[PDB]
Amino acid sequence: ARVREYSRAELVIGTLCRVRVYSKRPAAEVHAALEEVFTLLQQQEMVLSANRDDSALAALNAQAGSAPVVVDRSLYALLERALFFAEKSGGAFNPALGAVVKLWNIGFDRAAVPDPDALKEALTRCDFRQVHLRAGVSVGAPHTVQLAQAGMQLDLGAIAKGFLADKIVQLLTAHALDSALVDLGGNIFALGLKYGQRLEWNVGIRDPHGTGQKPALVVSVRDCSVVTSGAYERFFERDGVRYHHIIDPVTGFPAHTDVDSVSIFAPRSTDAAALATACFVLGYEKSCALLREFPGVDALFIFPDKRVRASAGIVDRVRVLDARFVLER
Ligand SMILES: Nc1ncnc2c1ncn2[C@@H]1O[C@H](CO)[C@@H](O)[C@H]1O
Ligand SMILES: [Mg+2]
Repeated sequence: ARVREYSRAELVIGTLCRVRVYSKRPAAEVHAALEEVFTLLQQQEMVLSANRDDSALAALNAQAGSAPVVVDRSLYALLERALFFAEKSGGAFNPALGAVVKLWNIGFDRAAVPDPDALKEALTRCDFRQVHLRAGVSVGAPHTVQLAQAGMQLDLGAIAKGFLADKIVQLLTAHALDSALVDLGGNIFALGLKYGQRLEWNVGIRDPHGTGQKPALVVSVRDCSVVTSGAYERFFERDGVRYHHIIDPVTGFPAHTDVDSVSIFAPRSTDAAALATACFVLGYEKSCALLREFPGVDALFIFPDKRVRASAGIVDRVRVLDARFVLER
């Protein structure tokens, strides 16, 4: 039986999604797995999207201020995990920020900053503590979500790709695959080892102010997600000012922070995504404080002066490719 390398890529969930596999299984088995990966990505686009009218999430948001809504266990568990990171991060990551994000999403489309009072009003409808998850304990009992605050809206944009990367890894494993690189719009999961000999996957992290083509550094990892938050992934400009996609929930404006990017290395991409978002909002010192709560996670920060700091679990695995950057040790 020979090793073969495969990849497949499609535009889906608003972005380029690519999966690379090494396997000695029959090629028909790998093809079947990849078929299911990309079918899943189409199906979940219709469950999780905050910017479509027909999604399960859109339906949930339509019942804000009303009765509990039944959801499948997958969505329920994702919402539980999101609320866990909201609480741990003091709301720096907030999955109920839709009232504010939607004002900014139209701003992006129109290259215009939302209004002062409107934004102030929207912030009154973002209390994630008013998202009530309840699930009975008896056989077959439903899972429910209630949005208690009138006009509050869930937005899982910061974590949807991480969730889908974890679902993809679980699907690959279900198909007896153990070597893959999952890349959903830049949210990475490195499953197992690649082949050259078996070697770690070398995950690239971009120059925050670069074109994105080439990585500024790489980190060698196994069985790890790598998710990076940076202003650069999505912004608009108006009258000399850049407004990026990661909102500070205290201000209702794009976060003003002391790092250019934060990359989180975690066993679960869902977790890495939530934590990367929180850490970008919190800034470096408070991020270090939060991350001490999660010993199984590593982090790499790129500062505006091109210094790079990485935690102990990964620092020896970092290789700088763009010599303008310096890895502090
Ligand atoms: N502080 C935040 N916490 C959670 N999600 C956010 C936050 N700011 C923006 N978002 C959402 O996550 C996306 C950025 O990853 C945004 O497009 C928006 O949907
Ligand atoms: Mg700040």
